[PDB]
Amino acid sequence: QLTEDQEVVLKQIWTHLFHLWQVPVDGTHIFHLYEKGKIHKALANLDPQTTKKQFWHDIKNETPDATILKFIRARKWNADKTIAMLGHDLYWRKDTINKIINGGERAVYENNETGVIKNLELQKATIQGYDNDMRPVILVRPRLHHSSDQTEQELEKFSLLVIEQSKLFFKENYPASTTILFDLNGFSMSNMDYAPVKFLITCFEAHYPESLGHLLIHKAPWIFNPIWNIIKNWLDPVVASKIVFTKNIDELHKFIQPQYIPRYLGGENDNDLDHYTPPDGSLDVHLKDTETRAMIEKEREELVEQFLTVTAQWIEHQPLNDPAYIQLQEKRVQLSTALCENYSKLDPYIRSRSVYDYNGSLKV
Repeated sequence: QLTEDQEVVLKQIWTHLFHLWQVPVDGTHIFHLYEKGKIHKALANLDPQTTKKQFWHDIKNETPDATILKFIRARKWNADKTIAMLGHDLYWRKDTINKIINGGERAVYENNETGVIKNLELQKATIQGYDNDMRPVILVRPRLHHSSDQTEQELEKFSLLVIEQSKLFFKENYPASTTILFDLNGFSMSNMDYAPVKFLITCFEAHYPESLGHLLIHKAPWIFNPIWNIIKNWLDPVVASKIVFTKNIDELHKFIQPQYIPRYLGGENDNDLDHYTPPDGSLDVHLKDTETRAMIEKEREELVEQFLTVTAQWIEHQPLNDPAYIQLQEKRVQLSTALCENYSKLDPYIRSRSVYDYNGSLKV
């Protein structure tokens, strides 16, 4: 639950986005020297109409407020630094990421993206279940990593597909973050590629704020000690404080239940980590249903329109805590619930099914 002071910051961020998008709003009462209608320097070179549409297509299974609050909390409730971070994210993201997740593995395979395919087939990073708090778990096995198997751009695209798949596993009323299990058993100098580590730190700290729950480094060999003594100094202190070194199955149980821990680590998850089954396309039957997709997209446009105008009313309303303000706050919750429900309706019509849709682990 947001305090009064925190709700002011939330309203300020929406106001900046609204001025960029040319959504009518007056933020005078809740303010950077605020000048009504002027676009924040962090946003001054984004296209109003393009970014307005792109933002709402990236919105899938998380509420609009929750999406923004991850940037706000990352920047410690500083509105000017939050809006800078959001602006850089919108410039970087555009429609690239939405295309990756909607295209899924099938698009990668159809386009002969050899390096991305190799990483999928190696199961170098896979979603293996849920942690004790219902966060998705990504199992990463660096012993499978060789610089020669992919370009850096291909490794980047692969990593982004994986994190976007993990977001689809987020459970309502549970932490919207991911637990990472880096299994270091078998790590060798053959695997010592610092380029991807610098990219993951740099790019994921900037573009997936407040997305990390626990980062487990499991059975690190002695040869990893001098490598960790380099890498650790590159980390944001908050990210560093989420890292735990585990040595055995009992230590993993503090974070993940046995049904989800792979059998080879001492768990009961018998997923085949040695042979990959790419999506065969049999669940993509609805992608061709233009008529139904168009209906759901029009319902979405109407919900977004109402969310925008109600949020603008809520930004301006004075005083707080009267019956009309309560009703506005509740209407924003109801519209957010409806947008989430609408995304669940839309998903089969726009996103090609991942391996996790076929194996029963993912239900959106």
